[PDB]
Amino acid sequence: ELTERGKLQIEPESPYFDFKYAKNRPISALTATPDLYLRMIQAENDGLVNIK
Amino acid sequence: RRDFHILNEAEIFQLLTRETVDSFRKGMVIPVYVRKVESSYMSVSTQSLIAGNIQRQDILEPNDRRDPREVYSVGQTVRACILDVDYYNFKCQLSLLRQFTENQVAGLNVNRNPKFWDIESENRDRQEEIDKQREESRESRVIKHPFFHNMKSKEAEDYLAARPVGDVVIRPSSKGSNHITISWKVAPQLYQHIDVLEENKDDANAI
Amino acid sequence: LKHGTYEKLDEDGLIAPGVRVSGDDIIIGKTTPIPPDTEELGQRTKYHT
Amino acid sequence: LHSDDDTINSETVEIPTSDLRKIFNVGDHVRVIHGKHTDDTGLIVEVNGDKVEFISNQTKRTVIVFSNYLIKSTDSTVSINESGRFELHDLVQVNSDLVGIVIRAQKDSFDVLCSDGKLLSLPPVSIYSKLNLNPNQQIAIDSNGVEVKVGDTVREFTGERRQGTILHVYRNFLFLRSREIVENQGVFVTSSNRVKTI
Amino acid sequence: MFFLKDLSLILTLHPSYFGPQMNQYLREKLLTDVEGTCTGQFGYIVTVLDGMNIDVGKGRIIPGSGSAEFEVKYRAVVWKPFKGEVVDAIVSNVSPIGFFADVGPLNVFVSTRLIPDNLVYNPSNSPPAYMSNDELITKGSKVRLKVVGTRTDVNEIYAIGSIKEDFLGAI
Amino acid sequence: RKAAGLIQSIQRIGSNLVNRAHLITEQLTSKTVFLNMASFVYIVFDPDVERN
Amino acid sequence: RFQAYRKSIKNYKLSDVDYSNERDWIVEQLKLEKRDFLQHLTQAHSSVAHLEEKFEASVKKIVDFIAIESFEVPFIWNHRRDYALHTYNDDSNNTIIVKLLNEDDLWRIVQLDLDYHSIHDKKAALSSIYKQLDLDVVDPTYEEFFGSARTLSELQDIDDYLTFNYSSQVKNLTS
Amino acid sequence: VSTSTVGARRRRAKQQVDDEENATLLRLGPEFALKQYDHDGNEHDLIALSLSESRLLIREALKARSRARNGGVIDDDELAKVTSGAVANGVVKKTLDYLNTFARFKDEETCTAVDQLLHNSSDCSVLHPFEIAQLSSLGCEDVDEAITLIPSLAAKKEVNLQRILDELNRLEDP
Amino acid sequence: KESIRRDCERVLYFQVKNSFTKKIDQAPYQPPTYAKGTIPRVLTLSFGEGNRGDAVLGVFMDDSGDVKSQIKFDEDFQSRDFSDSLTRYIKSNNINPDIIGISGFNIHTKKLFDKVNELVNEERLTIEYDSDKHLIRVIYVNDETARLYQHSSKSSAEYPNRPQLAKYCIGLAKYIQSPLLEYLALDESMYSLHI
RNA sequence: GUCCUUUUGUGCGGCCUCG
Repeated sequence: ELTERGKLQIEPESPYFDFKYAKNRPISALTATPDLYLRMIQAENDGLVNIK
Repeated sequence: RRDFHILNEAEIFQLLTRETVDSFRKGMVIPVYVRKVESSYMSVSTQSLIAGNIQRQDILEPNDRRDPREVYSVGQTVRACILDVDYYNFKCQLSLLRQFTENQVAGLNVNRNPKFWDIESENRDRQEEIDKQREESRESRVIKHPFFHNMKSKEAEDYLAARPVGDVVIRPSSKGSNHITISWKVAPQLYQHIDVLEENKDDANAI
Repeated sequence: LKHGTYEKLDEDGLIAPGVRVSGDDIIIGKTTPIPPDTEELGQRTKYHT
Repeated sequence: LHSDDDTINSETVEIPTSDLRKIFNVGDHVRVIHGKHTDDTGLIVEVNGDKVEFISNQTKRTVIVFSNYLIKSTDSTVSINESGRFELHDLVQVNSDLVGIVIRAQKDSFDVLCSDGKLLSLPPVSIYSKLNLNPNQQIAIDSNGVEVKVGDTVREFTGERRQGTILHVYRNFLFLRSREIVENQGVFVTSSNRVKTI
Repeated sequence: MFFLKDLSLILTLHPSYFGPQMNQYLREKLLTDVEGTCTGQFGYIVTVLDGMNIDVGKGRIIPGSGSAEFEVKYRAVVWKPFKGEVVDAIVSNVSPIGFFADVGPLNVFVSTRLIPDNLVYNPSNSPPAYMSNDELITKGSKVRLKVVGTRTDVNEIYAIGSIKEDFLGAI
Repeated sequence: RKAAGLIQSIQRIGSNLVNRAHLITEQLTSKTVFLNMASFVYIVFDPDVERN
Repeated sequence: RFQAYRKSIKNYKLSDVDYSNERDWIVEQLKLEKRDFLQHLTQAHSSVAHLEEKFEASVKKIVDFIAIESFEVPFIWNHRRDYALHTYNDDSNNTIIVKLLNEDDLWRIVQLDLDYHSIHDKKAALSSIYKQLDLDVVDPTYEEFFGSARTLSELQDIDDYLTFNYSSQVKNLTS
Repeated sequence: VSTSTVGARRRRAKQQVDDEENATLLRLGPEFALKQYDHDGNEHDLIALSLSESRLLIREALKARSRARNGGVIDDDELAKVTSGAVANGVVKKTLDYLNTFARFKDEETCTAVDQLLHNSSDCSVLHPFEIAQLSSLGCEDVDEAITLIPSLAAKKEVNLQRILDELNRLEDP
Repeated sequence: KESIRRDCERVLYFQVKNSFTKKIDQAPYQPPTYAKGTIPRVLTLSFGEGNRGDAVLGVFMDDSGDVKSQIKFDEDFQSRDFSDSLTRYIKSNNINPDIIGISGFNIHTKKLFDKVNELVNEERLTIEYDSDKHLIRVIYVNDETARLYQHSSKSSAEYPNRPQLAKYCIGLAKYIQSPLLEYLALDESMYSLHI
């Protein structure tokens, strides 16, 4: 889910646009693409998104 | 150890241009510096010095009939869409048509699967972003005239109530800065508002 | 160099009699030597001396 | 002199410099006089007699320097001129496929803002090269189709709708300088498609 | 520590804004230029009291430039740390060199050399923490620290705390 | 750090290592360190020099 | 490099029971991480029985080398490769070599060796706390979820359980 | 940017030891001295504020501004979003979170009683306002703890510190 | 969340390790009719940025690692004079390259590469072991380590009287002669590369 | 493929010009 900062600053240019509105992504498949989940965490640390 | 690695076409292109074959391919849109303008072809230079080329069928719009020289000039920079890349000779072909330069926005293969992407929230957010791009600025109008008063319709009627029949007041109109409503007292507690359309206006506040 | 023109000079650096001259135009061409900079990094014919 | 007696504290004594040792209290801004860590400033943390330890301001790490090399300077005011190979706000090529703009400069390190927004701290030697792009290459085109050169002020319409003056151009990215964004001294990166010219 | 102070600002207005809404536009400009700023002399300005009824006076026309200069006086709530003061904090990040806490908008850094030795940093812990036998301090944990030094920047303030003394550490 | 100590020890003894066993007989290295490093450092053998 | 890795370890020399527990823990961790490789091994080499037992024995031998003999990964990979692979003769007398482990797996075994000592310290501290509690009768839940505990999260959960249910003894020893 | 009402301070030759900022020595500098001047030049005392008083004031001012901007028609997030400036929004959000997680007195009447107790008391008539703010903010429980945290209170031994702390704990909502 | 973070960090760590292993696992270029691992004799050329003013600088390194006969060409590289000078340089008895390496800063390097390759092919400049004869190879050289080498103070101390482009050519030749040692010489700077 | 450009002395002395 997106915070207000994420609601604004998540532009197509940004690397975080890949997972801006992601859902129903199983945990078992996360290890296949570590960069995706690391980018999600780094976006969370910026205060843009929240991983639920 | 393995044998000495010898660069291929993609590695040579990346070495000499610092643009990968992923970030520079078919369909992308880039700004190019025009260098030559001719009757049938146009020669441009990109940011990384890759020599481009555009043909007569890709310079002008189908409904256009003017000569290419009249339309563009040397030294001008324009947007163009890539139609082919020659990774060995460092040459590319481009098109300046509207159908290629502007419509192709979604250049990334984002997996918008309905079960894996929140389509409705994205649509609502995009609709709200368009509804915020529709925002505009507006301000009141000031007119200098002895019988002009910055009053509402009811305010003008109340102002004309204290005055006898035949006196005239002028107020701004609700239809826009190009319209003026003139209110005059027809009878006691009876007033007529007449809208006047302005033409050849020097300014919004001007008459 | 200066902002004026140099095309009116001859090979010997001097203008010839009978030529029209306007303000600032160069009529005597003279140069003085200068110890060259690090341009010996490679400037085939375009290193200033 | 300072002492518990008030009458002694109102006296001035002239003392030779050969019998004086500086007193460094914990939590004081001090600037290094001489050594490998010359012109480094920070706050004193530990005073182990002759050896003094302090958290630096530039490197932001603890540095151990002898007390003879310290002067109590409440402000750094360090000038980075005549150092490295990079002026402030230079567009530096970090590596083969990475580029950025120098945000802050230091004696033996630099702060670089990437095109995607990530900040890096690197030594000067690790930087691949400096991009000396030609003026014709340093031109971009806004969303309307109007040309925007360096020094042209533009203001966005998407996103946070910020505004700035163009500082550098790289591909489609515009490096803008702004007054109100104090977070990175006004330097924020946006694509040219996001801005409209004023 | 929070305080009430009487502050003043100089506001310059371009002649294109010389309209009836001049006072309100000056008020909003003052609010945007004062709310949230950080000045080393004063600390942090958080809010301005009576923000919609501030007197702006009469502006003076600058000779040779046309623009008017306004002197706006206002009362605002200001927060500024002091050397040798003990305040509460919340840990925001854990690192081998020390932990970073947040005291409102101010971020305070405490190095390991100002941390007691029994609070050994455990990077294997989830989340990583500086833990002892009876104490465990991690991200989001309440901590009471004493401000030792303050570093002033152009528009920023950097503070350094310590927890090596009594009645400090985990709370 | 061990590499620099080894280089200094070799330069003390004469900057030439005749045999692998001299890393133990000359006390240059300890037992386990030599056991690890013995087969990864080599001494070029010239048959014309060593007729025996 | 081993000294640099083990510089943070308070005490590296484990007892025999703790060492066997360490070997079992590393075997289980590798089994968890290399599930797809083990599935490929089982499917494509169905004719050979008990290959996973050979994998367990090989992993235990590598842990033995790294911990007791202190061999680094290149030395094991070059001069101890026979313990990292299994050979057999098929029905057609075909010599077949199966590579159970690679160099990256040796590095992962080094990493797990380094990782387990934090778990061991946490478990020792938890057991010491339980000893200072000095229950009259052993708590079946504590021993039940302490014997099977294999991550520090479960140890933290047991610590929370102990400090809650026996808070009075903790207060007496000492909110 | 903003300039204080105190000016002058020109060059001299003497140097004083009461110039460095120090909470323990109660040396708050010229701009935070015990004696201040308002816009009219009249005498004014330094106004310290505890977290309860500060929270009440910021909430009152923010809700007044929000009501005024909305044509005179409670949530911290919306109230923070009322203000302008992204950095300002972040700063006010951080202050709101800090005040909320350490609010000793969330009630106006409790804060009023605390202020009256800490002001009208005979012992507190000599107490510095910074000491009052520190006592009402830190929520100390012991005289020794208060002396260790606040070194200034050590020299003022004519204050009934223990009973005042117990009254503060009583007024504090558990 | 912490567990998945740790697992993904492990996977990314191993991916980066494998990528770096692919980067540094390169033997020196093997000259023909010689056993693998033999150090070749290298000649490297580069004009720099490719501008009008920029001249071509050459450096010849023998199989013993000693730089020999750095030269500067004082003519336009698109002319016949440059071709004659390069033909005289290569065919000199004191210089016997096994490979010719070329690298540069932009697309102008392609013209130099094509010019040198065409000259070598047309003049039939063969490897001089001083039987079967083989033409000298012309390749593009990856200059990941040369650009950091040319600014390093160690290189400046090693060659005080030489310009930066000469150090770039020496870095390219050293990279051809031993990629591993050239990566090692970067020290702390090798973590900033594109791995 | 080629096109591409930037700035000025000082200090005295003398003779003049308009009041």
